[PDB]
Amino acid sequence: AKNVVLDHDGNLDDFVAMVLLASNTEKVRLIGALCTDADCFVENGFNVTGKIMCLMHNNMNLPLFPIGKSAATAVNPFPKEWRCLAKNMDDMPILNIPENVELWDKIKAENEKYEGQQLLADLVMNSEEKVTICVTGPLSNVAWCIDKYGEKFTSKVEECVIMGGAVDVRGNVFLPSTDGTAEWNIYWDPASAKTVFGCPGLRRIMFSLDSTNTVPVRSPYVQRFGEQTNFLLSILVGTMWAMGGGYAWDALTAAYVVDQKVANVDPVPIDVVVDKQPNEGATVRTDAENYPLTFVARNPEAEFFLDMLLRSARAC
Amino acid sequence: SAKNVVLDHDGNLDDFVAMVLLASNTEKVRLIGALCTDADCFVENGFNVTGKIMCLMHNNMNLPLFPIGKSAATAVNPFPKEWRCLAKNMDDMPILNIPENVELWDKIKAENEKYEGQQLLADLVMNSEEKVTICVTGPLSNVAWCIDKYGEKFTSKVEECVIMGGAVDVRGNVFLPSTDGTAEWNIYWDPASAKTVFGCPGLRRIMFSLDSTNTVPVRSPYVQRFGEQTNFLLSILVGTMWAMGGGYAWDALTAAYVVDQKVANVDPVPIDVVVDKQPNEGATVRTDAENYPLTFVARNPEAEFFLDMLLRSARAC
Ligand SMILES: O=c1[nH]cnc2c([C@@H]3N[C@H](CO)[C@@H](O)[C@H]3O)c[nH]c12
Ligand SMILES: O=c1[nH]cnc2c([C@@H]3N[C@H](CO)[C@@H](O)[C@H]3O)c[nH]c12
Ligand SMILES: [Ca+2]
Ligand SMILES: [Ca+2]
Ligand code: NA
Repeated sequence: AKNVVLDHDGNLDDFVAMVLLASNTEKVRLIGALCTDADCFVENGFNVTGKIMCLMHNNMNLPLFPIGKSAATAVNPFPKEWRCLAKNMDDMPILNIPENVELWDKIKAENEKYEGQQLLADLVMNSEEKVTICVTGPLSNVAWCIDKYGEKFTSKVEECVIMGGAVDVRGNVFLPSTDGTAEWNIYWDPASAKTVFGCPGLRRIMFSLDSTNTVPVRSPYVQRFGEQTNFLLSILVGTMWAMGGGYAWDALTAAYVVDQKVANVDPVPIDVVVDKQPNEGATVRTDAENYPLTFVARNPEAEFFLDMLLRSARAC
Repeated sequence: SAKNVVLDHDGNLDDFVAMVLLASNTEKVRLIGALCTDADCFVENGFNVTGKIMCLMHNNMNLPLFPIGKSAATAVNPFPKEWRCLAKNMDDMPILNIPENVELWDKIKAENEKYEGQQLLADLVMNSEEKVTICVTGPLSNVAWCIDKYGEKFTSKVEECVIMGGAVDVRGNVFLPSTDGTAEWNIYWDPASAKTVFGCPGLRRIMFSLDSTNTVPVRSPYVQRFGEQTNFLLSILVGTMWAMGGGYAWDALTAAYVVDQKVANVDPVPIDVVVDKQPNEGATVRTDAENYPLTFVARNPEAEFFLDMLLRSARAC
């Protein structure tokens, strides 16, 4: 197993990603998580992370791990309508089973001591073996670590597997002020993304919309979780997919961390537009000589991923 | 002992909580049919969720199967698209997709597909041996269609209509550039049909307007109590729906009254509906017309009684 830290922002797919990482203990040792006030309100995202962790800890061999709220602030906030989803999950029956909330109330204070950005730096730098960071929210926290510690941090990262961007397809940030070329995780904090994508010392795998677009979440698939209601994780994952849209963005990204068979990768030099322009947050190919490479996921194995998640959701 | 009830709903989350409340209380309520309207739902999804809930309950608490119809009613003023997708979400929920339950729904779905809800409502009421209570949790289009078609032949077979809709002495919830905020959505969706219903002399009406429903908020701690009951399919179902929903229990409170009238005392008010294209289109207003029919408006509902009733009902299976 390899050490993994989940750096997430508390939306539905972030939590599916969490379940995928945590359930696959043969491949993944989940040593920490941080939650950012991006596509959630951070207190709800924090609480849902804890409730999921406690449910799993009480039902399978999943060690407890530190959970930290990130101090990162938005450059461009997510729509309020999407940010409420962690609040909904916080109230779900599956996450409010007596034995699990009792545990979470008990261990909450220890996790309240953490600040997410510092926790990420510490977990990576203090690890004996290198750490894979799975980033399913904005890149603010990885950038903070790079800015503060530089090579002391980046040399300890096995790879940064990132959900974000849109390279050779349209983005998903459609606002009166934008041209639709940017993707939301990057748009939330463009400068931090620029720091991450341009860092020569960091290995990066990028699940941009180019790959996530090709793995739709369809109703008959979601309904298959209904065949598994004796498994708590299947109630959980099925419920979250049922509440979500048509994509599995962050879950696909986490699936790759579990098993790289999920997608092939192509090296591309990726820059980020940080200017206050219609294309703010766009991830763009750059011709600059010696610009660092990012390994962009291509043609993901949709069926393999979908099977992986269904199976993983039988862990408990 | 049990009284005949038909649920006339539009497939939002509280409509389905209402359905569970009616169906789970078999001592008091014999649920003889349901219809779904293409209002605060896409009707195919509301139809499927109704079937899936009924089948789950049939297989786990012996709830008798009943006809489910889709209404052909069309909006005068349609609900926002962003609210109408919730039945689609529910249709994909694990709790509603357990194989034994879905196989039962698959077996009986085609017979239900063939109904048209408006005629179904008329037939269920008129062909019943005993009088029928109609619990209306969407727009009033279907009750109006029956009154228009059959008049006294229909209304004489109705025990009462228990209606979620309107706003009498409080503001509404229809907030548009063209409105003054005094109308409530179920009425605003089809004002003319609501007018027909509230002005009908042959008919006992109980009205849960925003006056009463505003006073029973659905809060996180209460919703989280369903987590104590995850051994019950209905607690997973109801808790999930409240967790997904907004701040109120509109239709569920309305159904609770059908189960037990101690939910609220009522106040007779002559209710007219504004149908002209004015800022308060869809408003339920007091009318001073002589000998105008009375509607019994719920006042000061028993919140704790309701909250307890629902937690208990959600332990039926
Ligand atoms: O429509 C949406 N609802 C909730 N979250 C997202 C996102 C978030 N941003 C990423 C995909 O662009 C992914 O991490 C997801 O959590 C994009 N679009 C939506
Ligand atoms: O936010 C809302 N505004 C207006 N109506 C509703 C509803 C539906 N409309 C009715 C309350 O206006 C009730 O029957 C409910 O099912 C849910 N949420 C809202
Ligand atoms: Ca995310
Ligand atoms: Ca309704
Ligand atoms: Na159909």
